[PDB]
Amino acid sequence: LFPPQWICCDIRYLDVSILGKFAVVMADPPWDIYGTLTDDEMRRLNIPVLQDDGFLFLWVTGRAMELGRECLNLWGYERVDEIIWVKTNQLQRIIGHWLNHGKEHCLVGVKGNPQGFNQGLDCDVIVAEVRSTSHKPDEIYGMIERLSPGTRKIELFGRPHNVQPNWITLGNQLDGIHLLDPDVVARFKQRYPDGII
Amino acid sequence: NDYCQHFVDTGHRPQNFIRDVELIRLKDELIAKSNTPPMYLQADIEAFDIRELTPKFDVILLEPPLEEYYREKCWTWDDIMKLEIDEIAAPRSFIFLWCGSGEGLDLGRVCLRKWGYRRCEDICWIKTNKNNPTKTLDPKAVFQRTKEHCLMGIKGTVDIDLIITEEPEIGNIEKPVEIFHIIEHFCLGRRRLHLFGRDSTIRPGWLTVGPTLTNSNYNAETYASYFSAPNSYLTGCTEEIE
Ligand SMILES: O=C(NC[C@]1(O)CCCN(c2cc(NCc3ccccc3)ncn2)C1)c1ccc(CN2CC3(CCC3)[C@H]2C2CC2)cc1
Repeated sequence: LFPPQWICCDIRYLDVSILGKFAVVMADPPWDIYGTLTDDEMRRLNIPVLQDDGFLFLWVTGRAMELGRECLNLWGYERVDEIIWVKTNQLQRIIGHWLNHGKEHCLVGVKGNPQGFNQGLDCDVIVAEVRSTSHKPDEIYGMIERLSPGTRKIELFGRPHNVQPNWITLGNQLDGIHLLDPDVVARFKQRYPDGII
Repeated sequence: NDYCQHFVDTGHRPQNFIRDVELIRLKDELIAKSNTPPMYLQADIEAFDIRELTPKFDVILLEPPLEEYYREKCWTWDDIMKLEIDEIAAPRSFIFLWCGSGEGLDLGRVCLRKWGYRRCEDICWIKTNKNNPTKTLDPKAVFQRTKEHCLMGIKGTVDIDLIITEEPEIGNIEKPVEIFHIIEHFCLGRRRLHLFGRDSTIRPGWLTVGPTLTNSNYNAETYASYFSAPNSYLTGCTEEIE
């Protein structure tokens, strides 16, 4: 079901096995560098059930630059790329205690044998204006769409602005449960007959 | 304006459109005044006992020639990881490690931990292509690689983390001289080592060691003399002591 879908929930306790497999997973987790997850909770997240072949996009900062690599590898991925977003203002000028930070990082992991992807279409630098606090740039969805067009995708720890066609968004600040894919709707009713998690 | 779409359309990398890419010039003068004379040594570092380099360094810049630098003797991460960097670093010291853009972003972190550092900054050399708007991808690459990372590590107790310059010519392996400004502005100390530097990177305030150097002037005791008292603990950002 192409139009946006989402599930308000605590990603720790939701049974993600009901959602099927995704060509792309993206996550912007609350690392314990305000709703944080501990390193063990992050390690235990059931990312491995979500894909057999495809890509993982994992936003990282501070010590999660290292801890995100750990989770990525533990979850069964190999880091094959790292996107950086150069944060600019409206005049295309650039906006960790040793250096000032002009950028945010997003690791790119591959799992299995993905085929039918358009590798090489985008480059690994994003230049885009800062919207809000902790808001990631919308350009990442265009890059992800060109890499794997039309496929089903899932975002963990998304916010309401992050919902997108072809994406299912999980996050604890979304407004309720909105699901349209019939295979998912079935497995959700079966696993959650009273609609609570 | 979607600059990722614009790059897909035109071949112009998004960094091409960053614009602009009071008086921190006294600091520079003080750096220039306290700088030791340049010193340098031709050495084949695989065959070379690293302990011969004394004293222990406050700052180590490490720039191994990765195979990926030669797109059109290279060092693998295997070779690099077996370097005994911990034996020549001062107990409180810093490292800056050029990691390229591939597996080095992972293996370079292994090296930093192996030698006793933790990463405190990730510095990105972002390469524009204003003067030539295609790249031959590493097989594992999902995206076109238009940057390189220099990891900063610390062991023991003004600038941004971006360098933007135009992508050098095919087979030019030089890194932007701006990395030296960033390092020197940190005021980390005056014992500064550049491993795998070249004739073209020799620089005041630095000891350069590499296989392609054509001349040497390194002497252990002469080099130590620059840091004997009353100069042992200078940041390299203060006046020389009278
Ligand atoms: O606010 C956030 N994201 C929505 C939540 O929804 C909110 C609330 C907790 N969060 C959860 C947490 C959860 N379970 C644990 C729990 C439940 C209830 C109480 C306490 C703890 N389940 C579902 N969402 C996320 C958020 C916070 C920080 C950042 C960092 N960014 C910004 C950055 C810049 C480019 C992108 C990136 C960065 C590179 C590293 C991003 C998003």
